Amino acid sequence: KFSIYPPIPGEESSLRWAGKKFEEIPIAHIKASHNNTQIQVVSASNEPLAFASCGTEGFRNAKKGTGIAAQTAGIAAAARAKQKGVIHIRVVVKGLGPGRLSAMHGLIMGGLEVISITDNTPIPHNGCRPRKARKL
Amino acid sequence: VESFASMLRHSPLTQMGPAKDKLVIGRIFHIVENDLYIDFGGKFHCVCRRPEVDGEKYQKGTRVRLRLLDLELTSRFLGATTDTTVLEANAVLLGIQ
Amino acid sequence: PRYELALILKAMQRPETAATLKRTIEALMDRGAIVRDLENLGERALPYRISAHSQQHNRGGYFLVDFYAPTAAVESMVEHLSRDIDVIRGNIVKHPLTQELKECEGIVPVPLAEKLYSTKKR
Amino acid sequence: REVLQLQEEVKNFITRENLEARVEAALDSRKNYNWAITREGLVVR
Amino acid sequence: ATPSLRGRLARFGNPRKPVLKPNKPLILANRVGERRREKGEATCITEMSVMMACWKQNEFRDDACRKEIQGFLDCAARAQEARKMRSIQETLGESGSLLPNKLNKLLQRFPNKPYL
Amino acid sequence: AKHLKFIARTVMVQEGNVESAYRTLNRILTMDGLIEDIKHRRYYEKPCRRRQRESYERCRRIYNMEMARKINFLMRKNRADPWQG
Amino acid sequence: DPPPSTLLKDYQNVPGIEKVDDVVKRLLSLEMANKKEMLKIKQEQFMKKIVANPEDTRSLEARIIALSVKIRSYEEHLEKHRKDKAHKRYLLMSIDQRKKMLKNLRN
Amino acid sequence: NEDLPISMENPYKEPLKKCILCGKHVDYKNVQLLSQFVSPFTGCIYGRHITGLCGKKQKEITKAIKRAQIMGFMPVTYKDPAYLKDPKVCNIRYR
Amino acid sequence: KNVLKIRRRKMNHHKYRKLVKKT
RNA sequence: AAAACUCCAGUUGACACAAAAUAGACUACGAAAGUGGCUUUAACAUAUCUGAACACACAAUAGCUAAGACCCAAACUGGGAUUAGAUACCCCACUAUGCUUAGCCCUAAACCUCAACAGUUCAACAAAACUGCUCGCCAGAACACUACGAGCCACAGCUUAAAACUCAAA
Ligand SMILES: [Mg+2]
Ligand SMILES: [Mg+2]
Ligand SMILES: [Mg+2]
Ligand SMILES: [Mg+2]
Ligand SMILES: [Mg+2]
Ligand SMILES: [Mg+2]
Ligand SMILES: [Mg+2]
Ligand SMILES: [Mg+2]
Ligand SMILES: [Mg+2]
Ligand SMILES: [Zn+2]
Repeated sequence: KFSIYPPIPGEESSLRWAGKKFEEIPIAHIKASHNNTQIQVVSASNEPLAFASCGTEGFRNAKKGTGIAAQTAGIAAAARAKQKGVIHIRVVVKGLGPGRLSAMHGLIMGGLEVISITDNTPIPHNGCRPRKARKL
Repeated sequence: VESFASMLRHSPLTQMGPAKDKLVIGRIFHIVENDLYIDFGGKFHCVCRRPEVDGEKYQKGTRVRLRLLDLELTSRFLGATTDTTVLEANAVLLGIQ
Repeated sequence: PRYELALILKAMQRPETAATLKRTIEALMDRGAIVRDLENLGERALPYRISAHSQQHNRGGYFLVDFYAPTAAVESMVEHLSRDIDVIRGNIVKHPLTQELKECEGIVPVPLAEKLYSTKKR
Repeated sequence: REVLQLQEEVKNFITRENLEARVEAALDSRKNYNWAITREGLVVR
Repeated sequence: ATPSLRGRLARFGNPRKPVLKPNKPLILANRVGERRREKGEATCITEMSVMMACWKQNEFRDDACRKEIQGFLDCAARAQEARKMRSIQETLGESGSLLPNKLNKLLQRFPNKPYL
Repeated sequence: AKHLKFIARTVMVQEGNVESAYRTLNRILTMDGLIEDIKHRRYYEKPCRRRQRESYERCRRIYNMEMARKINFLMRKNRADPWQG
Repeated sequence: DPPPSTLLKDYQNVPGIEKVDDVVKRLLSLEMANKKEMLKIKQEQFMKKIVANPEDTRSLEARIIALSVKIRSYEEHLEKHRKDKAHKRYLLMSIDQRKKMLKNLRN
Repeated sequence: NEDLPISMENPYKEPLKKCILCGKHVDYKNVQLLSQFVSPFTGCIYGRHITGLCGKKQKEITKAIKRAQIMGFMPVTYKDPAYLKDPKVCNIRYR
Repeated sequence: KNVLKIRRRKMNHHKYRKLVKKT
């Protein structure tokens, strides 16, 4: 019976959260990388609610790109979100990285409720020419 | 005197035709702890698994009716100059006698 | 030969849509076209956002027309449709049924190739 | 025999006179090309 | 299911160019690749994270860290016993997948031949 | 970008099963063949060695499929030796 | 250089071209269709002008006129696209084969 | 003599398999049919082994998909959420 | 196979390029 | 790890002469090099085979000439790390250039190193052995993708291509 796909602004959506429709839910955006991860929270109408990162938490060159720092940033952002009055959240993840999976669990431990996860990672259809292959 | 061509033309297999999805009666000659080998017709014996239902009623000389897919399980693989065999035939049963 | 123009207009009312359509078919006749038929696919919100000459559009009106014309008229009408402002997009294409489908006998089973490597001990 | 089909269709072909009615009839009418198919090959709309 | 290989290789009778250029000769062998490890063990990350959290909260106070510290110890213990259990599982035989040595035994019982 | 948001490559969580959601997302991405593409677009792949890698992958798939056919065709035979002598 | 209004090759034996509408006559005029029908009409014209037995494609003269029409097609294509080296090579080879078969016919 | 075999065709020959639409027609406007053959989450179209049709039809439908995408009848990233509630033909395993 | 001969050719070509650069 | 940027970074809205995922597990076209976004046009030789290194026409990338184009990448260069040293592999920035025009150059492992045509069923390795006709090429290693000569819009180039001395090998 459960629908894995998300609802549509066009009717009908038979599931709400906190008595609210899907669209107006706040959206979290996280950008993963081999070196570091950046997290941010925004309202449905693009109002920037919360923002944090491993660098702001105080992680150094090698350690920014880890899962522990990502989940700590998640904890911090969840604390700020609940302080501002935010419970539910629609997740958005962008790119690969170590802390990709870790930031979500950090948010959960913080105490937010993730509803859906969208991987809006960059995909070029042969648009640009990337960097040359480095020899490790 | 009888001609081998006539015996072939009147043989059971020339009238049998393809073995795919065709009922046939058979009996067993050897049996193991978990499986039984039915001799039904033609060249090879077909292996089968004892069903938990009616499993006790499986002894030598039992006439079981069953379908089948082919008479010899073979297959030609990538570097197989000639098809390899399994010396069996797949046959599934749905009744006895 | 046959030519189908698949066209998508911006969302507006029947009078101005009809004015646009009559002007467009007048341009067709000027280029020397012969219209076979007009088909309205209906009004729909186009799938992805686009950018018109001067603005953006989140809805559109899908029309199609089938006609006959020489070749030069094709690109002349293309540039006409590019110069036109209220038209979101328009594309000329050939007709599919004009190209008779090759008679099909079904899928043939492809036997596995052999004799690629010669026999030896290896 | 092939000439006969597109011969009578000339009257079906619009012109400067039939436009002012065919345009309205077409824009008032609706048409759909979409159609799906099942495992066997039966069409369903 | 397998894709055909009619004229993908460079054979004298094939007029067109080759599709494939396999470095090694394309033949089904009677030996199967033995399995291999997947990654290096890691665990208790969230446990030590909440432990350091309560550490920096209470200035290294054990009676207050009790919960986090006990959870971390229990998670590490469970990780060790799970390692032992899955090790004995691999030794006795993985269920659902067939083992390489017995597969090779079967293949040498029913071997391929490139030659006659 | 121009396309609508929160439709493609999404997963709806049920009972807060975030691990299952993310695992299913990775699974669908791999079955569609994406993450390999991302890690190939990370650093540039020359056309020559791209073609080489791709031909090798095709041959590997062929070999694996044939060996899997043999395995699935002969695993039925792996049973207790009925004829000792 | 046949006229544009000349109907297609196929629609000539039919006696309905007289009573049929002028719009249909225009539709069937080769100017609507591609240059293939124009060169077909040209080939028929040359066959009727020179050849004693028309609709005989196996003939050396028929092959020669076909290749000549193809040569004119390639020449027009090249004067419109000075850069098409494929069509350039095709034109050169066509004229070479034409000279070859002209020598053979002369023999 | 009469009982001997004879040169003869194979009557047991089963009719050659025909794909879902080996004979039918397709155009770039049947967005429903063209989105039936595509992954809903990624929007990328499945291959032959997943689809189960002949190469001619696969090529035709993929070209039609590209045409629809570029002109505006179809999107490229997300399958249309109005046409997924249709019969599922292409085999999969993730569900 | 071995490529010693083409390495010889490589070195000769390199030295010739250097020689023309000097002269 | 350092250097570098904070006129930095993230969401959101608008934007290209740039390169054209998935399909493609498909094996198609082109003489070959090459060609896999979409649309239109023109069009894809020879119904005996061979065949010019006395000619003609193409000919990847790179490079040169004069206008333009600036997302990205990047020779060279500069800086930061490593190193005994690093004129390199690692990191950052930028340029020729890769792109569009009108020309030039005519080289590749241009190899599938397996010539075209009509056919048949054993040195080793490789991609089994062969028949009939034809063109081109080869005759110890190295000097030699060399010098001299000749031709080329080429001027540190390209094509053809030896000779003297050395060795019993290659
Ligand atoms: Mg190799
Ligand atoms: Mg591909
Ligand atoms: Mg250049
Ligand atoms: Mg530049
Ligand atoms: Mg090549
Ligand atoms: Mg060669
Ligand atoms: Mg030759
Ligand atoms: Mg050279
Ligand atoms: Mg020289
Ligand atoms: Zn079919």
